[PDB]
Amino acid sequence: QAFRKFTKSERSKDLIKEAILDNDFMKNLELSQIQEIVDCMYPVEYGKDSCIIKEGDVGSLVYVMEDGKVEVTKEGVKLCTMGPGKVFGELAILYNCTRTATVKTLVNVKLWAIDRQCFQTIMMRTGLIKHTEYMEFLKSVPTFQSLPEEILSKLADVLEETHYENGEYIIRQGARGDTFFIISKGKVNVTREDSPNEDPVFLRTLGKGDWFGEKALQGEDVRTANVIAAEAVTCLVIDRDSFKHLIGGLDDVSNKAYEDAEAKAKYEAEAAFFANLK
Amino acid sequence: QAFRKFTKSERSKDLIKEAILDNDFMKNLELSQIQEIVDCMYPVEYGKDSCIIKEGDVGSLVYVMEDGKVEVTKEGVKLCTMGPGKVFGELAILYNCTRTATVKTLVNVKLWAIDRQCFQTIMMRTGLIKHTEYMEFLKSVPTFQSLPEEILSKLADVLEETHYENGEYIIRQGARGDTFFIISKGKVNVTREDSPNEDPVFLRTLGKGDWFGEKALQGEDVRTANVIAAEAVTCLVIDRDSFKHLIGGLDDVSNKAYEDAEAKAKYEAEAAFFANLK
Ligand SMILES: Nc1ncnc2c1ncn2[C@@H]1O[C@@H]2COP(=O)(O)O[C@H]2[C@H]1O
Ligand SMILES: Nc1ncnc2c1ncn2[C@@H]1O[C@@H]2COP(=O)(O)O[C@H]2[C@H]1O
Repeated sequence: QAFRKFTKSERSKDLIKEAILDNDFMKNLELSQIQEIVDCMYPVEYGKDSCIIKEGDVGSLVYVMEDGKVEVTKEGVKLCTMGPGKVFGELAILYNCTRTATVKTLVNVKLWAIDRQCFQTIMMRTGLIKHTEYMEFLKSVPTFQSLPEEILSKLADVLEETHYENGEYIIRQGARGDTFFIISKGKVNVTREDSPNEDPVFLRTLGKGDWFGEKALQGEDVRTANVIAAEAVTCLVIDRDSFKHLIGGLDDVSNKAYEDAEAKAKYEAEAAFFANLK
Repeated sequence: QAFRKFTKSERSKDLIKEAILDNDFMKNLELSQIQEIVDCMYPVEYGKDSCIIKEGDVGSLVYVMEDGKVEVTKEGVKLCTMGPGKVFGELAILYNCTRTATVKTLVNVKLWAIDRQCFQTIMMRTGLIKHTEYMEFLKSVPTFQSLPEEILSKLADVLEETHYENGEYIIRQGARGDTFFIISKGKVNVTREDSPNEDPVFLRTLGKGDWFGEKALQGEDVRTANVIAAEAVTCLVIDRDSFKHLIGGLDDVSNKAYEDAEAKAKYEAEAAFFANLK
């Protein structure tokens, strides 16, 4: 399914969009999401001296002022007035829907609104978009393309995107590591120092699609070589424990697979029975 | 189940017994079973020359007379009388057919009754009772005591109790067996015909708790030795195909099958990951 779009003027569309990009909470949303919210919102008007949001209320609507002026007050304390181009009523959505302040109108106003559902949903599409971009990325790299679909997709739901600047060491020869890295952007150099005062030896170079620190996923072990960024570098990463988890979460028994075990079992039970006798 | 006890006169309580002991379908019940029957029976004094059961009726009650006389007529043809004893009306309940005869009284009677359900239950209690006995018996033999509870209980639902007499061949060498025997009473001698026209060689004696003929459960076609009862013998018996059917449906076998399956899945998945790197 999908949501009911309310076709509006480009003027209003642009306005709604600026107000969002100007809101502490929503300025982070992905374009696709912002355009969605922009299309979901419908017009709402309130007369002068009308209470729109009352603190304590359990609310669902998020608004965008288009015209008029409102006044925000909390526990009786006037906080500010707001005019066109401002978002309000978005905060309750991340406090279990309990309004944190009162919003009364000073003149007749014209708002653009969206309900809790269209809102909470749209917001939710954040993890989905990530998974997509990640999946898209993983499937562009030969090695990870070959991986079965269950892990590849479950890997994409927990991976974190950490960053590095030219010159920073990502991992060092001799450290107690537990993080696996997949280069999504940049390039790095791997070096290892022979043993004593032997200047660091250059081993290989990795870049987009390459990876390193695999061993950390297979129990406690010290790194065999250093890995330093050789320019701006981005890495999708996952720590050992989280991995062990992902793996121990591959709840995917195949139809025929359960059948074969369904068989293996019977055989054993019978043989086990006769065993117990003589 | 827990039913109601219509406490009658000690005279009457000891009156029904005889009537029950006189029935082909009830002269086998356990002391307890009878006790109950006598207990849930309730007084149903009827009028003189009154009717009770009509051929074609759908049964629901079973009775035993106490102080009356009736005519178990039928096609109008007085097919006999019946005094304060003989149990009647049971036949319809057991075959669930339709009243066969058409009883009618001959004077102010004083018969007793019990509904289709209290009777139905008490009767079938023979099954649960034997299960228990069988269950108890197996648990008192170490080699079967160690078996899981599901197997012992399924086993008690199918095992049959059979008897032989001093000197009888239970198993004859070279025959085709389909049964496995567990000795619950007596002793047996196991001999083996070594070569033709030769004195069968003694192998061993088995007693309460021991067992013989397991091979048959594995499909062995021909028995390799004679098994002669050395005195009165009672055995619990089960046939190959019933055994194999039993085993194959154990819930403790499917649960251990799925787990073994989900564990291979998690393993296979991990190795697939590290096999993909290099
Ligand atoms: N200073 C402020 N304190 C609290 N809420 C404010 C303030 N300025 C604007 N608001 C808005 O007022 C809204 C009242 O309801 P919400 O808690 O849903 O969301 C709140 C914000 O969007
Ligand atoms: N000779 C008889 N033939 C048939 N039923 C009889 C006879 N004598 C007694 N009865 C009882 O009368 C009952 C009539 O109905 P039912 O078939 O339920 O069960 C029958 C027996 O319990």
